[PDB]
Amino acid sequence: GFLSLDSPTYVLYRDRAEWADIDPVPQNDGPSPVVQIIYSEKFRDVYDYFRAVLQRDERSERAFKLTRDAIELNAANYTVWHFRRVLLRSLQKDLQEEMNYITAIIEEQPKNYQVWHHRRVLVEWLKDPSQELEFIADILNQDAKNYHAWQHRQWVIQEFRLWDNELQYVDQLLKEDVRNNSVWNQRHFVISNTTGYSDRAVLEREVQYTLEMIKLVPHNESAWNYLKGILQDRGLSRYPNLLNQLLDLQPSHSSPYLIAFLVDIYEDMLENQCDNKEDILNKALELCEILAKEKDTIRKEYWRYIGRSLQSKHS
Amino acid sequence: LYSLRPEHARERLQDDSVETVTSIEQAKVEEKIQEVFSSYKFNHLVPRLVLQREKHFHYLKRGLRQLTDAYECLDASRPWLCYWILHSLELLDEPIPQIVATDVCQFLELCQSPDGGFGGGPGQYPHLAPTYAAVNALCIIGTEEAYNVINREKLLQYLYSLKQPDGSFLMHVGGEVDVRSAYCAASVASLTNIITPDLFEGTAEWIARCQNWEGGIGGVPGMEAHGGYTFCGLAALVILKKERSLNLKSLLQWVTSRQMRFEGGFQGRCNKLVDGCYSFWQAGLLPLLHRALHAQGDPALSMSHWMFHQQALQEYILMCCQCPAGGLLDKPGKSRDFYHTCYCLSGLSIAQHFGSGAMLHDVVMGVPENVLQPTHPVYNIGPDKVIQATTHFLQKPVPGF
Ligand SMILES: CC(C)=CCC/C(C)=C/CC/C(C)=C/CC/C(C)=C/COP(=O)(O)OP(=O)(O)O
Ligand SMILES: [Zn+2]
Repeated sequence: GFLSLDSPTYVLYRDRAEWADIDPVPQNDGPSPVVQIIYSEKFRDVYDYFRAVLQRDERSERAFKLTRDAIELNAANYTVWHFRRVLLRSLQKDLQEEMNYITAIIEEQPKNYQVWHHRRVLVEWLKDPSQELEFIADILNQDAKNYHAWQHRQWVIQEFRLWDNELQYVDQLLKEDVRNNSVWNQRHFVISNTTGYSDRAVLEREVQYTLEMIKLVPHNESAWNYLKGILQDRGLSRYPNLLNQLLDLQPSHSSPYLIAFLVDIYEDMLENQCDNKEDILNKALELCEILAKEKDTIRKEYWRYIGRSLQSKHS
Repeated sequence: LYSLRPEHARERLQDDSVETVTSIEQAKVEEKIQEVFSSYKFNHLVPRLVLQREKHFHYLKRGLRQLTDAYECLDASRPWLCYWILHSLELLDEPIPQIVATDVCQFLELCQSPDGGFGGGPGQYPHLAPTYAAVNALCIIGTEEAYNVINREKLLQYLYSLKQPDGSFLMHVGGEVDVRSAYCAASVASLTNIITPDLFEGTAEWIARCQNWEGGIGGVPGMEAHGGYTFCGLAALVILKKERSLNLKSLLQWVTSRQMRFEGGFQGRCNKLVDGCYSFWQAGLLPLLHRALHAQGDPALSMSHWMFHQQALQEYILMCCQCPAGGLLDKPGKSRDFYHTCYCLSGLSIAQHFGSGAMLHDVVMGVPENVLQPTHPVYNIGPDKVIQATTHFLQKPVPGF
C-alpha cells in the first residue's frame, strides 16, 4: 500500500498508526549548526523516521516502503539507497518490480548518479540485460547526450556482449544530429571493440564517411575531432593523399578546423623526416599565425605555443 | 573588452544552414550572451566590470549558517556546502571568525565515519566526494583543531576499502567507480600524508585508460571526454607525479578547444554549451599542463600567460555569471548556487594569476578590486593552505597498520 508522497491524502509518519510504536530519531547537527537546512515538515518527518529504522537496523516491509519516500525527497542520499538495497535482499523483494520502480525514477531524474548505479546493481543481480538497450534509448530520445545513459549503455554492451546492433543505432542518431559528440564517441567505442581501426577497409570506410560529413557541415567540430582521432593513431603523415584532399576544401569547406588540421598534419610530417622541411615548417608557422592573429584568436596563446614549439624543434 | 570588440561578432556560430538540436541550442545561448555584451551600448553607459564582492559575501556568510528548504537536495552534500562557501570566502579574502571555524570543525566531526572518511551529513555512510570536501574545508580553516578532526589511521583504512585490483577506487562501499574517486583519494591522502607505497598502485595506469580519441578524459574507459573528469584525472596524476602517463599534447589540444570563441567561457565537452563552473575544471587544467610540460623542460612555454584566453574568460565570468543579488551562476538565465559561486570565483582567480617558477603575471579585468586571492590548481584551496597542511601532516608518520 504505497501512499504516494505526492498524494493529496498523504499523512505524516508521526500521524501514522502502523508506525506509532517507533520513536523518530532527529538529526544531530551539533549545538552550533553550520550549513544547516531548514527542512520542511514532510522532509524532516520522513528522515527522522528513516534514522530510527536505520539505527535499529529494522529490516521491515514498512522500512522498505519508507526508504522510497526518503529517496523521493532526496534521490542523492546514497545512505538511503544503500539501506534500500539491504532490504531488497533481506525481504527478498521481486527485483523485476524494483526495475519498474527504478525505470520510473530515472525517467524523472535522469541525471542523478544513484538512480543509475541502482539500476546497474539490479541488472547484475538478475543477470538480465534484456530491457536495457531499449530503456536507455528512451532516455536518449529525451536527452541524446545524457552522460549516465551513455555510460550505462557502454557497460551493458561490454558486459553482456550486445555489440551487433550498436553501429546501426549510432548511424540512426548521427542522422538526427551529426553534431552529437556523444554519438561520435559511441561510434569509436563500438568500432574499436569490434573490428578495430587497423582493418584497412574499416579505416577507409570511416575516413570516407567522416569526410562526407565534413562536406555537409564543415563547421562541425565532432567530425573533425573524430577524423583526427582515428588517423592520429598511426600518425597523420602516414597518409599522403589526405593533406591534398583537405587542401582542396581550402576555398570551399574551409573552417578554422581545416586550418588547424593542416598544422596537425604538418607537425607530424616534420617529426617524421618529411621532404621540403623548411618549406613545410613555414606553411605550418604561417597557419599558426593566421590562426593566432585572425581565424582562431580565442586560442591565440595555444597557437603561439605551437608556433614557438615548432620552431624550437625543426628550426 | 575583447567580447565587446566589433570583430568579435565574427565569432558567432556558423551552422552551414544545417540545423540540429546542437546548433539551435548553441545559437540560443549566443543570442542571449550577445544581448548581455551589448547591454552597455544600448543603455549608453561605459562598461564597468565589477565583481560584486559584498553581494557575494552576504550570500556566503549567510549560507554558511543556515539554508532554506530549497537546499533539501543537498542534505547528503553538506561537507560540500562547507567547502564551497569557505573556499569562496577564501578567494574573496573574507576571514573565518575563530568561532565559525570551530563550529565547522565540530560539524565535520559529526560527518566523519568511525570507519574513516566523511559522510554527506551527521550519521551518513562515508563517501569519497564529501571526504574530499571535508578535508579541503578543514585545510582552508587550517587550525590545529581542524587538522586534528581527521582520523588519519581510519582514513587510510577507508581508502584501502575502496581500492580496486585494476587501480581504480570506488566512490563508496557498494558504489560506483570513475575518475573522480582517484582524485578525491589522491587529494586527501597526499594532503594528510597517508600515502603508503602500494596505495595508488596501478591508479595512474587506470586513469590513463580514461583518456580517449578526443584527447580529454572520460569518467571510465570508453566514455566521452569531459571537463570535470579530465581535471580529476590530470590533477590526480600530478599528485602521483605520473602526468607523463597521458598524451599531454592531445589533452592540451582538447582543453584549449573547449573555450568558446564567442562566449569566452568553457564548455564541458565538444558540441555542448558553455557553463561557468567549467571556468575552473577546464581552465584549471592549463596551469596543470603548464607545470607538467615545463617539468619535461618544454622551452616554448609562455612566461606570463596560461594557454587559454584569460581576458575572454574573465569577461564571461564578470558580465555573464554574476547574480545581482549575490552569488554566481552557470550562464545568463540560470539560478545562482554555492557550487557555481565556488567555481566561477575559482576560475576567475586561475584566470587572473599566472606563475611558473620565478615568473608571476596577473591580469585583472575590470576594476582592480576584482583581483582575488590565488588558488592552488591541484587542490583548489589557497596555496598557503596546501603548504601549511602538508607541512603539518608531515610531522606525522604514514600509518603503518
Ligand atoms: C567530485 C570532484 C572532486 C569533482 C567533480 C568534477 C565534475 C564536475 C565531474 C563531472 C561529473 C560528470 C561529467 C558526470 C556525468 C553525468 C553528468 C550529469 C554530466 C554533465 O551533464 P550535463 O549536465 O548535460 O553537462 P554538460 O553538457 O556541461 O556536460
Ligand atoms: Zn556548471
